[PDB]
Amino acid sequence: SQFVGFGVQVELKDGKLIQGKIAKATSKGLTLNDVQFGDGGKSQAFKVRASRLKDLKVLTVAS
Amino acid sequence: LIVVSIDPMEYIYKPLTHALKKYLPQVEIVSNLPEFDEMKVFHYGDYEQLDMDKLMELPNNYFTNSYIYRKALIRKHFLSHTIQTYTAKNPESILKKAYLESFTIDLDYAEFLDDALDENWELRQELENESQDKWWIVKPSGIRVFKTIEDLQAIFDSFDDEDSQLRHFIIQEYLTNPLLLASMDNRKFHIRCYVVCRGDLQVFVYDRMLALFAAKPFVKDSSVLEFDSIEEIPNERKSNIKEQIHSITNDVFLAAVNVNRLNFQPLPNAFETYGVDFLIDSNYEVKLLEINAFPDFKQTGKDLKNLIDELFDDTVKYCVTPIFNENRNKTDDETDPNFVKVIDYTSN
Amino acid sequence: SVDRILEDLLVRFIINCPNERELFHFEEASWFYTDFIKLMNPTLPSLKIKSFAQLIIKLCPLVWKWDIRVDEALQQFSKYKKSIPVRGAAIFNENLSKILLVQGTESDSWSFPRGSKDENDIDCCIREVKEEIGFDLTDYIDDNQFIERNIQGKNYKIFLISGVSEVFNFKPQVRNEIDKIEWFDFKKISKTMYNIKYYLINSMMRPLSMWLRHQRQIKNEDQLKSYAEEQLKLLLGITKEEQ
Amino acid sequence: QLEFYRKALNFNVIGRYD
Ligand SMILES: [Mg+2]
Repeated sequence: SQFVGFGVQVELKDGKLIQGKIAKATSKGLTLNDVQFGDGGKSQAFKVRASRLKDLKVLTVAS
Repeated sequence: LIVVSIDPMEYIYKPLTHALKKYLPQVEIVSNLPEFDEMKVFHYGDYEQLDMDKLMELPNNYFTNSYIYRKALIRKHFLSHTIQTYTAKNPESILKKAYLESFTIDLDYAEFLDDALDENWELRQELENESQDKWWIVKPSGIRVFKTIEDLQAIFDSFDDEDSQLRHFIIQEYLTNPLLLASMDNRKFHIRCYVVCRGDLQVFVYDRMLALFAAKPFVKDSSVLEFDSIEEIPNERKSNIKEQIHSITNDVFLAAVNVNRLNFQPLPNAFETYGVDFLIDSNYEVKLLEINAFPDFKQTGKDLKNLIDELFDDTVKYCVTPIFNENRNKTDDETDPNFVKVIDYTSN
Repeated sequence: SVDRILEDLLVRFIINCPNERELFHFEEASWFYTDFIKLMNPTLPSLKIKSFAQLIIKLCPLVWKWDIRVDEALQQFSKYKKSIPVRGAAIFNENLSKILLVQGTESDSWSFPRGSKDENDIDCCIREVKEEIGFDLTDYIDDNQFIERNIQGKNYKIFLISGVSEVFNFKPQVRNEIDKIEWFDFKKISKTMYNIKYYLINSMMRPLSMWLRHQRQIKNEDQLKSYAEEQLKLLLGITKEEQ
Repeated sequence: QLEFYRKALNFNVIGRYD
């Protein structure tokens, strides 16, 4: 469960792609710190649910 | 110019540079030659760190201590085939008797040995026909003896249970007729000999040679001895032993020129030196094993080093000096009793 | 600091120069900090031959003697050394334990497989490995990793490959050019180094070793990225392939 | 000049490394 710090990339079915480092991993949701979107938007806090998730890749490990 | 690319720590520096100053003091010893990168340059270095194009292309400019293509003698595989063909032409020669036939084998760990034995048919039969045949040896290029192919089958069965992660093997005819000296604890010995090769093409057997003994009498102490210093061997048998050495080296050097020009090939702008190994048999017959280029001169101890000095003298006197002197040099030279000109030629 | 290194580099190389070529000293320093500072200070920039050579001209302009151009002098140095260029590959196994070496038909020294009128460095390496080993290295070649040293004129540029199969039945395409091919336990080579004859590998025992470590951390962690890729999918709910 | 200043700069590298 201690998957914190692992910078992950999330590809989505809506047409969007979101990178950003993981803050919380739960069976219902994935929460991201410093989330960068392939639409030109950067936010410091993102909450995405299990259901609204399509593709995932684990970009980098923690420092 | 004198390009001594070889390491100063290395053995043949004091015997080679002290002869490269005794004969050529008006010439300058230089370490690395890639500064200039047209006149006369001699270069003594190591095969891998030598410039080949600069030698086969500017012949009268560059001069070295090695020939480029010369695998016919140095490589065991090419050596066995070279004497075989020379003998299949001139059967009258000694070479066949002196030669201890040695095969090689590509053995991938997964791959069987019958298939890597069927890979070398030339060996297959030498092991298949056994009637009175010489007991064979297997170098791991451990050291073992056999006669059957099925004898060798079982040796290869050992290797896995003993570690194996080895591909290249050598098979040679091991003869149990050696010379056991009561003065030497009957320790098994072989002889190392230095041959010199000036241009296209002169051959010189250096007649000071070393007897090298394995510490175990059967498979008093004095590791390396000049063979010309053995008090046990008679002088009239010792000199015949030397004669056989001179005849083998005669028949085996031209046996390369005349077989295929592309395999062994000498340059008029270079000179070469090899370690011709033999073995004295019980009935006082010498049997050669291998000719090696850039041999380890260090083997001849720190005592018996003058053996390597007198050699480096005669290699500079008969090889490096005519590069810079006159054309009168040839008829002016005097024959040393320990540097015999076994072969003479007219290039190409 | 970053400039404390650049300083020390000139103190070791640029200052060993007196008393009596400076283009080699410049290449050597660039190699030192390219095949050592890279693996140790991973953040730092991998500045080129010309660039790093210019970088010194701005900080120590007292060391430069003539009025001849920077770029013009590196052209001149490469112009001098333009005899025969050599390229090769250092092929390591899957476990990063052994390197695959070749021994020539004329020499008993063990070097990396090495050796075109128009083709580039990568095509030369692919073609020479395919001719001396049989394995067509096309699939494994990474263009951004290599070591370089010029031996008495000839330039040697060796590429670095890992994950190659130990089981593979290697055989030469050119039969009488490569006498033997064998895998060498890396740890052993390092200990044997100073009876067995090794050509180029000896000049790069340190960078090869460092690179092996780098290629191991990157492999061990890449495994924990695949682990977590799975370990997160098998809990992050609705995860499949609909398209 | 360079010879002398070199006796002051290289000192800040030997004394800091080991
Ligand atoms: Mg095979």
